[PDB]
Amino acid sequence: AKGEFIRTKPHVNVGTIGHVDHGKTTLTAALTYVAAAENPNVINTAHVEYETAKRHYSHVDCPGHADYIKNMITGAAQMDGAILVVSAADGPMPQTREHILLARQVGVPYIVVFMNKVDMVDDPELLDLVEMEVRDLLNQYEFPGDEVPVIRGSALLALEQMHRNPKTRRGENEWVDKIWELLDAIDEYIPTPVRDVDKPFLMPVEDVFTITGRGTVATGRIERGKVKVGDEVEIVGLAPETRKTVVTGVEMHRKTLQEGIAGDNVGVLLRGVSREEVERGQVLAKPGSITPHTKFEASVYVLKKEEGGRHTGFFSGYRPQFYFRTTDVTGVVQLPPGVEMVMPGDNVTFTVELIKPVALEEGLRFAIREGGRTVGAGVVTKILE
Amino acid sequence: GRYIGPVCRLCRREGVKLYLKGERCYSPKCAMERRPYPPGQHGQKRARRPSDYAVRLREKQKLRRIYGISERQFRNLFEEASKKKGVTGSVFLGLLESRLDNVVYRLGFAVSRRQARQLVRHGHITVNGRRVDLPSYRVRPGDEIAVAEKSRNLELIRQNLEAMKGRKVGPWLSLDVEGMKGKFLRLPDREDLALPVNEQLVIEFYSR
Amino acid sequence: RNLSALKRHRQSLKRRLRNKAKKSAIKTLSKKAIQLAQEGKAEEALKIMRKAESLIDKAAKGSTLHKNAAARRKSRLMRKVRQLLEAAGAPLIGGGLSA
Amino acid sequence: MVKIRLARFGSKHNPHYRIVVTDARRKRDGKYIEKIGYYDPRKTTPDWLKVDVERARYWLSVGAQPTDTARRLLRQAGVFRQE
Amino acid sequence: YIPGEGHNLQEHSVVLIRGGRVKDLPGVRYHIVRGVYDAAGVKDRKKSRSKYGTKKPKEA
RNA sequence: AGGGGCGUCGUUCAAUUGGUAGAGCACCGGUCUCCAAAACCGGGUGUUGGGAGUUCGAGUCUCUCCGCCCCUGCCA
RNA sequence: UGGAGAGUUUGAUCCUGGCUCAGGGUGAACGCUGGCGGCGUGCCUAAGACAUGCAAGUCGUGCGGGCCGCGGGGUUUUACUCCGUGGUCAGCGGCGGACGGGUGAGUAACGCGUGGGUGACCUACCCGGAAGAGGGGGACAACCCGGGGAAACUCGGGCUAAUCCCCCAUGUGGACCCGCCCCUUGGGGUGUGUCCAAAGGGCUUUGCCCGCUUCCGGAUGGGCCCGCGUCCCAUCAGCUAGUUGGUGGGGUAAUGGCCCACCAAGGCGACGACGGGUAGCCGGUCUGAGAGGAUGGCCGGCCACAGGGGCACUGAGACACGGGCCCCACUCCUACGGGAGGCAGCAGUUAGGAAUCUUCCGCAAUGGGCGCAAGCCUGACGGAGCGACGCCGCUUGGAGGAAGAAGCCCUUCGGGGUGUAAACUCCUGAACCCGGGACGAAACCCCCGACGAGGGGACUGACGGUACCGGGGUAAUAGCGCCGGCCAACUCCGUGCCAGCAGCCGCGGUAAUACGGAGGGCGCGAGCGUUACCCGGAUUCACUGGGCGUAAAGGG
Ligand SMILES: C/C=C\C=C\[C@@H]1O[C@](O)([C@H](CC)C(=O)NC/C=C/C=C(\C)[C@@H](OC)[C@@H](C)[C@@H]2O[C@H](/C=C/C=C/C=C(\C)C(=O)c3c(O)cc[nH]c3=O)[C@H](O)[C@@H]2O)[C@H](O)[C@H](O)C1(C)C
Ligand SMILES: Nc1nc2c(ncn2[C@@H]2O[C@H](COP(=O)(O)OP(=O)(O)O)[C@@H](O)[C@H]2O)c(=O)[nH]1
Ligand SMILES: [Zn+2]
Repeated sequence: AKGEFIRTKPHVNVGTIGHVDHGKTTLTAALTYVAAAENPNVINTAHVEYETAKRHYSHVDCPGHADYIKNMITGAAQMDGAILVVSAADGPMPQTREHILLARQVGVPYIVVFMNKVDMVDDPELLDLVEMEVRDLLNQYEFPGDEVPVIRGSALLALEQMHRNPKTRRGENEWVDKIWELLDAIDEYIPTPVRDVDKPFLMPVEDVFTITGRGTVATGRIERGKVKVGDEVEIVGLAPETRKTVVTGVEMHRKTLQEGIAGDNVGVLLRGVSREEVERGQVLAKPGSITPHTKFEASVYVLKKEEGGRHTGFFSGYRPQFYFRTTDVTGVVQLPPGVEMVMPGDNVTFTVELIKPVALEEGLRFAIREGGRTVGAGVVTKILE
Repeated sequence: GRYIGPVCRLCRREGVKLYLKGERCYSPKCAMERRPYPPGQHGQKRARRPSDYAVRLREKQKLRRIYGISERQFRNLFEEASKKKGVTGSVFLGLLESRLDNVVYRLGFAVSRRQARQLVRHGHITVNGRRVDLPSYRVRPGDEIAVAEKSRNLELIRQNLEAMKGRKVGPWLSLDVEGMKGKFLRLPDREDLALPVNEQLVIEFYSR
Repeated sequence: RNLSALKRHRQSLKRRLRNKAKKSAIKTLSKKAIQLAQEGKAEEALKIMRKAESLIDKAAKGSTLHKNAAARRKSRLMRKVRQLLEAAGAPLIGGGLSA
Repeated sequence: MVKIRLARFGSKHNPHYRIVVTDARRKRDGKYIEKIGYYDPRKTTPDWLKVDVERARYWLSVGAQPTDTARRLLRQAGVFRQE
Repeated sequence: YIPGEGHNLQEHSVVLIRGGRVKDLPGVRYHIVRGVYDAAGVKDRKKSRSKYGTKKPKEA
């Protein structure tokens, strides 16, 4: 009454971006209900899976829209690629622009644009004016815009056919065939990164559930190494002192997994751990590895106006919000003697006094935001405290 | 665990020069030999008349530091001494002596008590054949204490077994300097044990 | 989901029915007999009563009247009858009762 | 019915039984009717087993089914041996 | 009562009470354990720490 | 995780006329005193919750954080 | 074989008297700190609610079949599938699911403790003795077929087997009525009448093994009754109608108003009735010189309970934890007419809480149920896991080594202390690496002897490649409390009735062994402190062992 889970194809995390009211949140409930015909057993971000015939997928569909930045910004990192959704009717709007910029701020290599809402206002230029301004803004943002697998089709329609009867093979609807175009032109172009199973386990915590009868489960994509039932771990970051327990369950998309490794959004059931004892931001690492820290230094690079950043500079005693992993903390800033007035465009090395103990570590990278705008990036140097 | 730290410090504080080092703390500098006055930034001033308490505490810490024992261990022995028929003063000392790390010392083998422990604890010692690594082991009447085989060659067992040339043991313990044995003939006695300690004063410490 | 204790219940009902019936009988016969013991039917009284006394020890054979719960039912019968006949009757047919 | 089994005494990894005439239904280490001996499975002691003569035989002469591994000891103590 | 010198307890902090009155405060009949919940330890406290919360500082 | 509120000397309360921050106690020094109280002299003692944003300047108008109250969120 | 006191009312005293402290203890919790092992021990709160899995089954030597693999085709083929056949799925029949395991809600009561009574009774399987096991009939499942249903299941028709059911007989005997004798509450004998038994199954077959029937007795386990003992409030004083007794019935294994008719008016209470509160009781446990006081967690005995409540059925036994019915509350499924379900079983979740564990390994051992047996089932149990929660053992090094480094802190500028401590020098070698490696296990069983006694043989170990043993082998953890007095341990700075301490007395208002830090010391040590609660001290409810002229206390 659980259903096991075996691996055969290489795993890969994805997600969908775009503008609120366009397509994304709907083509996801389209791509999933499609690869469920020729494959057995298939406000808040819903992580829904769908497997093809070449690779296993995760897919993080962020609700999008403003206000939901902090919740969007997270999953952005967890994905190897993003399906930039654009509507035929409208076009490149603030969200479609905002999501792409933030899509760059948070790593994320390669982009696969999909033209949805095609089944609206037929126009020679329209369908070929959108495919233009896309690469115009994508490249205005240093993306491979001039060589991005842009597909075309209507999701709203493509799905209504599958709801009549589950099974609907290749090109038997023409519309549910354009879903096989992007779903095909996706396992292509966007490759697979280096998943090192050699580094001491460590996975950030996104959401934390309390699965009845079993205990507290901490979801999140593993960042390195591996974990199976019986392995001890540590809850580093936030809370009085770093907890230590044992993993007694590892599952891949509600179906019993065996051994998770870097690259899979796998949920882990932690041995006797109240649900208040675990929260966002914390990391599950191999015992002894990594520790909780407040003060640190970093080769922070303060952006400039022409790239969204500030344009007035801050002083020693500035309180911005840093995003190390799936979280966001705030901190005071007191840099070395002099070196005052760190206006836009600097590689200064100041010191931060976060109010919440986060899993720091020399080498680990972060970012800075303040006033709803990426003020800068960086990477920890010498961990003071 | 059994203290471990500046020991001639006690040699002093108790005012009755102790033998926790065996050699030096037996030579012209047991520390006492240069400072018969308690340690500390003070240790040498108008010692206020000791309270009836102080007196008994000190007369107890003395007798216990002599054996290195811990308070838990020490107090247990005392309690055991009581319930047993016969003067608790004697008996206590008796049992206190039947200790192994002690009978190791009360027979040569080790220069000190703190040494006689690391000895038994490291195997080197032996009872009726089979060996023991537990100090707390209480030797009975009729049990010889031999050294180990892999021991009779070590640098230490040498010198220690050397001084045994001539020197004698209490009327309650025999010894074969070569056969490295020695039988626990009988439980010692208040007398035999010429210890700088008034037991009845300690017996009284464990009252109120 | 379930157990073979059920077997034990099915039987439960059967046996229940079995002596549930044997009892009704003895009760009916016992009453019918005494109901004559005062009418004077001394002859057919000791006749029925002699029969009742049968099903009694009879049921006693199994788990019906378990034990001497029968012996009691009996004495209360051939005592209720006897003490009804001497109300002008004299023991005709030599039934259970003995003079 | 009334049996003649073993009741476990002695702490962990130090089993020491008590040969007793308990009641079939009792708990292994519950109230027994009458102890008639003990048994040491590690033999640690030149008396690893001892049993009451006239007694064992008594309870047998009144229907007391001895356990198998129990009977083994009754015998090893020569209870049935009629000479 | 709130021990040590200097606390971080505001109108909605959650503390963990224990027995112990304070002879001068007519109403105070309990003490607030330190280093448990909303109540932090005592800063710098190097002396009696077991009491007052504050963890053993590494001489560093 | 997402809505909405409150937060100003140490405190209880103002400036909804955007023009450095205003009142009573509380308290602080000066005189008296061993030290206080009282008495007479004289005092604004301010993380406008934080930090940034517009502005010639913001308690006020924009954000983003902090703590708290509240209303919904939340089974690998 | 056993008894310690101190601080605090005064300017001072003696007395009275309260408060407080030093001791011991705990299913503990909180703080700081934390290395190993052994034996213990771990929801004290919501008797709150619970996903999932497992906790009770077994017998073909009781019986008939379905079905599959197969002697070899029954007839001659694949016809009657007969039979041989070890299995397997239910069914029928039997024994066990009433014990083992959990909890303490309820209960102040013959519940428990203790000693007794039963001429007022029961007891499956187990022992010993007595006599039997002769005839016959019959049904309902399974199966076949028809039917309704979402499901859970259910209905009709018809086969058939038994150790299932029923009738007659034999009556060793037993039951019952009346009589008699003995005896004395209903027990024992006897006579007439009446009524009552039973099953065959397997072999190695006129005999054994396992059953069956009736009776007497032994065992063990129980029911009922009785004397004495069992908390607080009397600001609770009167209580009672099935009430108290009787006669006759019903009822039960059996006494009894247990229940019911009818008759009588009783029964109970300051020796505390009734009522309210609280509570499971005991062996024991902690404390105490003792007498006492407190307590009832783990272990053992008894009782009560099984979501809340009522009730029967089956049965030797239950008004039944993992059986049944019904009402209610909650969970779940539903094709909305009806369905399934109860962790106070073992693990685990959640809620509440200051707080209490792994969804483990094994039936090897012990014990249990069923079996001729093999053997099967067994979250009882034997073990492992997590938590210093407790106790016990062990470690963090032993020996050297300066009129005594540095740093730090004092200083009457000589010096003193931390300090033999270190550094440093020999040194044994926690760990760990390598090899070896258990006891717990000897019978059921096989064989000679008769499956008797006795003799011999074989399989079997979860914990474990763990304990332990040999060899190799690195110096390798320290903290916490406290230093006015009680009470072991003193000095500098800061501070200035502030900040703070505080068990009691009381410390802080500019020289503070009492605050904070520092150095120094004392206590104990993988621990050390704190809070909570019990006993002690408290002869401060005084039996042991006090008091009342004026301290509280003589009643007008
Ligand atoms: C930023 C939020 C969270 C970041 C989290 C972490 O970031 C990271 O630390 C990351 C590591 C590099 C990081 O530090 N990110 C932190 C930052 C990284 C920044 C990198 C790279 C850049 O280079 C300067 C890069 C985008 C660069 O900018 C250019 C953009 C120009 C934009 C002009 C704006 C235009 C027209 C505009 O209309 C516009 C707008 O849309 C919004 C606001 N206002 C505007 O005016 C161009 O597109 C280039 O490509 C890791 O990825 C971590 O793993 C992480 C994901 C947890
Ligand atoms: N006209 C049209 N509407 C569509 C299409 N796809 C989705 N929609 C509808 O647009 C509305 C918002 O779609 P949704 O996917 O939730 O937008 P997102 O959440 O911003 O991606 C819903 O009614 C969708 O069904 C399309 O292809 N054409
Ligand atoms: Zn010395």
